[PDB]
Amino acid sequence: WTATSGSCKGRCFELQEVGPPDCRCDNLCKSYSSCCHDFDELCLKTARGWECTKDRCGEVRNEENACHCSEDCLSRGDCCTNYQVVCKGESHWVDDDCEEIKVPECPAGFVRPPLIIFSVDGFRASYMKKGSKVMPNIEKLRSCGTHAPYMRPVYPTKTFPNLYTLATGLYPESHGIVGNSMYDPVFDASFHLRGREKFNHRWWGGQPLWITATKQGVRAGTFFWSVSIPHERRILTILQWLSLPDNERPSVYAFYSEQPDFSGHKYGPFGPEMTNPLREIDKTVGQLMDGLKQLRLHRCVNVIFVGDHGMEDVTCDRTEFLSNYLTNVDDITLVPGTLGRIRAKSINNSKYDPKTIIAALTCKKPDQHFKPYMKQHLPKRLHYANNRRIEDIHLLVDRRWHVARKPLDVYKKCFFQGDHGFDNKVNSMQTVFVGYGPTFKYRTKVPPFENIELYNVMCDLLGLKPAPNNGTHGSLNHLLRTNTFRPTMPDEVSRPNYPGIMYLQSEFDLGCTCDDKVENKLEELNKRLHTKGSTKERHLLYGRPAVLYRTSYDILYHTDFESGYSEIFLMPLWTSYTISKQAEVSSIPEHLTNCVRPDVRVSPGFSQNCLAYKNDKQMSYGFLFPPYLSSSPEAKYDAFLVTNMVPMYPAFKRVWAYFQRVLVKKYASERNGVNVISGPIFDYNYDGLRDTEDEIKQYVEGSSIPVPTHYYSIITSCLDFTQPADKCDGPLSVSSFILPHRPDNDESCNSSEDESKWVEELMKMHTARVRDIEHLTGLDFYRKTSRSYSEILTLKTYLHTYESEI
Ligand SMILES: *[C@@H]1O[C@H](CO)[C@@H](O[C@@H]2O[C@H](CO)[C@@H](O[C@@H]3O[C@H](CO[C@H]4O[C@H](CO)[C@@H](O)[C@H](O[C@H]5O[C@H](CO)[C@@H](O)[C@H](O)[C@@H]5O[C@H]5O[C@H](CO)[C@@H](O)[C@H](O)[C@@H]5O)[C@@H]4O)[C@@H](O)[C@H](O[C@H]4O[C@H](CO)[C@@H](O)[C@H](O)[C@@H]4O[C@H]4O[C@H](CO)[C@@H](O)[C@H](O)[C@@H]4O)[C@@H]3O)[C@H](O)[C@H]2NC(C)=O)[C@H](O)[C@H]1NC(C)=O
Ligand SMILES: O=C(c1ccc2[nH]nnc2c1)N1C[C@@H]2[C@H](C1)[C@H]1CN(C(=O)c3ccc(C4CC4)c(OCC4CC4)n3)C[C@@H]21
Ligand SMILES: [Ca+2]
Ligand SMILES: [Cl-]
Ligand SMILES: [K+]
Ligand code: NA
Ligand SMILES: [Zn+2]
Repeated sequence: WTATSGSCKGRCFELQEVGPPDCRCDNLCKSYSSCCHDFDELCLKTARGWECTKDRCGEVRNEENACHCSEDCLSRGDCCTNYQVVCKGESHWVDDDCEEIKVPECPAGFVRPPLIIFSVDGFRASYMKKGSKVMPNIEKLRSCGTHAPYMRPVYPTKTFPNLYTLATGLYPESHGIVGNSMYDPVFDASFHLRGREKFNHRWWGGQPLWITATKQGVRAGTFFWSVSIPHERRILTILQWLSLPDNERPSVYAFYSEQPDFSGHKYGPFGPEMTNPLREIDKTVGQLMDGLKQLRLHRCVNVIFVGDHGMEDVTCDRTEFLSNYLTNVDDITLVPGTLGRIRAKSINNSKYDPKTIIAALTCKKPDQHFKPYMKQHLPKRLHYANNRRIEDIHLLVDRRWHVARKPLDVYKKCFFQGDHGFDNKVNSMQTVFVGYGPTFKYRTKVPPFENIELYNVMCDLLGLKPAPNNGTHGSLNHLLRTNTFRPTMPDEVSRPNYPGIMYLQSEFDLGCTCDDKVENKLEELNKRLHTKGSTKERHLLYGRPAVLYRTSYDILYHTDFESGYSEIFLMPLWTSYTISKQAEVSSIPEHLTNCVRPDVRVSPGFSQNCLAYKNDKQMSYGFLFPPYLSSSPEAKYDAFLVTNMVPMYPAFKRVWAYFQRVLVKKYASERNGVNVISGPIFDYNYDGLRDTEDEIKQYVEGSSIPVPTHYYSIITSCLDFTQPADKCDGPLSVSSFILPHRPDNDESCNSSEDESKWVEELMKMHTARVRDIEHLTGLDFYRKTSRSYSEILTLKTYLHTYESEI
């Protein structure tokens, strides 16, 4: 109940929220059905439209007008945005040459350049090029300010998850808005688009920019606008707030456009009907920049023009029906469309089985346009698992398709020709970023980056300390002229041991054998040099990774590779080796097929044993540094040390063997040498973070050998591929992956074929940032390079996506 009998007289678009039952006058009252009776009359004037005309100049102030062309309007803060153009001979902002903004040029009383966030729903990245003719205001911001070719959204590439990711710097799994539609089993409550539950605070985790600002004494405009408030009125309101007295004036503002998403759903991303919504957005931008110029703020305010996600061609005839796969179709609840999430219709049903649902959905039709995953098996780069609101069963839908439960859902729920929500590496889902103002750089293009990074930068723009988030603070410093945040490397927590030869062969009882008993100070001084690190500058190019947690581990040197060996997990945390373009691949000699060798530097008690592998009928083993890439027959023996071994399912060994035998050499050939860092990952609670030893759910049978959930590699070379990886003078180039360590290859529908038909496609799907691997391992890489730390942070956030040119 609201006793809506008060008045908005003098309170239009008030910044403090009045509590029930007094009536409201803020930009959200409509959406709560809580505005005072006179809100429309006083606060939503429309008379005479939004533009001054010649005849209105110098007019006598008529307070009924939507905006004003009277002489007093500049000082009252409420001229039409084109007032000075029509009545005072001025030019439109878009018509002025751009001139570098070297310092903020603000009116007296401004303590800091304000930030305006201009957010556009469904603004696909290629609109910047393809629509450039009809968007001159936006094209000016883009070419005069700082821009990226595109910005990567978060998964799912839906509206609320992405807007709230922009506001918080957090993955949806952490902020809690995990889709446009959700069920929370703990609340026993549902979040929907239409309806009131979505207004309850309990859905919204983390700490959005407006709250960060408020707690630190920086005032915020209210970010959200009722849909029926027209764009012109939104702009006029922001401009009025900017004329408030110093003590009352917010420093951060948000504008939101429902376009072009709204039309894109109806007409497809490039429908001929899309030109007009793009014109109209541009016109709104022009109105803002003209209004800023009138207020002498166009060289003071930082403006961010940012999208939430793109838009793909999607139609009713491209829908897959779960009723074509499942017999039990009425025992499930599906969240449908461009992604799928499945749960049981009823908790009172114990005949519900996720494993049989998954099997019934796996590789059932030749051209099948979705793939089922248990959420913990989704690509780690999606970070889409660690929330009770994300259903255990997930379907990744092919770009251009929908999944639905039954055909009746699609005709009794074609209309739409566009949609979004697909995998966040899909080109059609990419969106835009432009920054313009004194704090951004002048005429600068920066590489594509992820929307999770923006919250830190928005904090930097406003002098705020960001709340803990998933951005990597400093990785976007290269967007900024000043206000950079100067990050430092984290301190190493554990220092390694450097064990020498400490054990005799016969102290080991590991059940391992090797045919290695074949026998010269020329070559014997040499191998001692190798074991003390004589070739370490070749194989460890960026310094050893730092261990950022308390643990016990040993550095182990070898001719061809160096490792950080964990006495706790009984295997390396990392193995580092360099493969030059000229390197040669060899086979495992016949006599050495099953060879495993005790490491005389490492105690029996801190070693794996071969017997456990013999007895564990499911589990086999592989090696981190591959025997195939040994520099010589004698160096090959090192690759068979028990300290280079790691547990692998035979099914996974097919993937791993192909990567090590075929793909490493191919990368070295194409990139002019590569440095490789590989290792295990343990993330049994699927939280994106390194497991402690007490979290491991699986061991090699009869042993303390923990089974990794994933294996990673980080493959680095010189960005200037004319320089070899081991002699690079400048910036680096990286690609990485986090392969799920699975007992089957059900994920790959073509896995019955030769590895050359399916393995690389699997690896591509599991591409990762170095930063994702850092979180999963508690390691910190690239500690010793010639590069600046901010540049290294940018490199660590890089994702190699394998999509073609945008
Ligand atoms: C991306 O960035 C984010 C943000 O930095 C990273 O997330 C952080 O990770 C931390 C480690 O997992 C986590 O720290 C824990 O916080 C617990 C207190 O949590 C509350 O307070 C914070 C701070 O204000 C708040 O943000 C939290 O909000 C969560 O929950 C609410 C409601 O439940 C949601 O609205 C909100 O969206 C958010 O949800 C997300 O996080 C939670 C985990 O907290 C998930 O469960 C959700 O799915 C969702 O993803 C909370 O309101 C604190 O209690 C923890 O301490 C335990 O463990 C430590 C070990 O150091 C130990 O000292 C304690 O004893 C304690 O153990 C006890 O509890 C155990 C579990 O109940 C039990 O087993 C034991 O026996 C003990 O009784 C811990 O410090 C931090 O909260 C989140 N922050 C956020 C915002 O999510 C994220 O990791 C990054 N991702 C990547 C890949 O890097
Ligand atoms: O009709 C829709 C809609 C639109 C497109 C769709 N495609 N598929 N289904 C769809 C449903 N919607 C979603 C919401 C609401 C109603 C609109 C207004 N809005 C905010 O007002 C806001 C909501 C949430 C946030 C963030 C999450 C708090 C925000 O922040 C903007 C600043 C961060 C830049 N603004 C975002 C849109
Ligand atoms: Ca974990
Ligand atoms: Cl959703
Ligand atoms: K075995
Ligand atoms: Na398969
Ligand atoms: Zn949409």
